[PDB]
Amino acid sequence: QAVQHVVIGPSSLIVHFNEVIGRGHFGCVYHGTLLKIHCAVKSLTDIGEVSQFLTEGIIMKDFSHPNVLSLLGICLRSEGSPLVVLPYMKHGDLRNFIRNETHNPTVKDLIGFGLQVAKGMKYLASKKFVHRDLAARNCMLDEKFTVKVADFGLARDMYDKEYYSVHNKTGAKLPVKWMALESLQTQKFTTKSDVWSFGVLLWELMTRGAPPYPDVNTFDITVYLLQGRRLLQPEYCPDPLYEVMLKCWHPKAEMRPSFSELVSRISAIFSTF
Ligand SMILES: C[C@@H](Oc1c(N)ncc2c(-c3cnn(C4CCNCC4)c3)coc12)c1c(Cl)ccc(F)c1Cl
Repeated sequence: QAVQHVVIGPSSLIVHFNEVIGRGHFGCVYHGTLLKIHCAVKSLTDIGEVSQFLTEGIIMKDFSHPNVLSLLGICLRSEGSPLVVLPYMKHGDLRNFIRNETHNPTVKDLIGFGLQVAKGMKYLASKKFVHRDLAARNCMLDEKFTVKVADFGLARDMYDKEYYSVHNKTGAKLPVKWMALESLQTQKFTTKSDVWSFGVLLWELMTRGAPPYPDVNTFDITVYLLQGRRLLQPEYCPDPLYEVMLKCWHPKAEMRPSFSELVSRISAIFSTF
């Protein structure tokens, strides 16, 4: 009854299953058109699982912000598996874009990307939402180069499966090199642990998509961080911005900035650059 505003109609969605764009563990992503909106469509067994899927769809549908990727709707089909419909992001993920050599953002542009992610995250935080996997690969770019925080809720997956590693006991693939210390220990995530991930994302931006800790093995990162060791300041990263990243990696989660504070500080840095 209350899901009607989330559910997409009978002949209102056209999906192109021949042309694929994404490969998540929980499903593949295709091109689509929604009546005219260009979409990305992810295809995802029983009534209890469907109902859960609907319920969280209603919850996620009311997340609205220019720096957060929106859910356009859902299209459950009696014959097939449910389809999650999202707006098509012309310039793909933020990591591949800043690695794409045919493009050439400035340092200023790269700082403006980080400012936008902080705004998107500032919004998510205010709704008590914890992302759990904030990273350049999960932030998308539209035709205007507006950055949209993404890969949370219904379309939550691991698409680039290279940067996810299994903790043996729990049996869950985690992005350890984007994870706060206390999250590696306790396996528990908070908005303050998103702030950690945001510091890493900034490092990604300033290095133009370089992988974090290439010389530290996935099973050594906890010890590495325990020892006080942190990512180096990138060559073209301004000092005040490195000071910001270091505050994000504070051993105590309590002492890390908020996303509100970060929007304020990066916007100051952006304005003087
Ligand atoms: C679920 C899926 O959503 C997408 C959304 N919402 N928008 C665009 C894409 C593309 C994609 C794949 N290629 N391109 C462009 C990149 C620039 N050259 C033309 C093609 C875009 C792949 O996936 C897209 C996705 C994927 Cl696969 C990975 C990370 C994400 F955050 C999201 Cl949100």
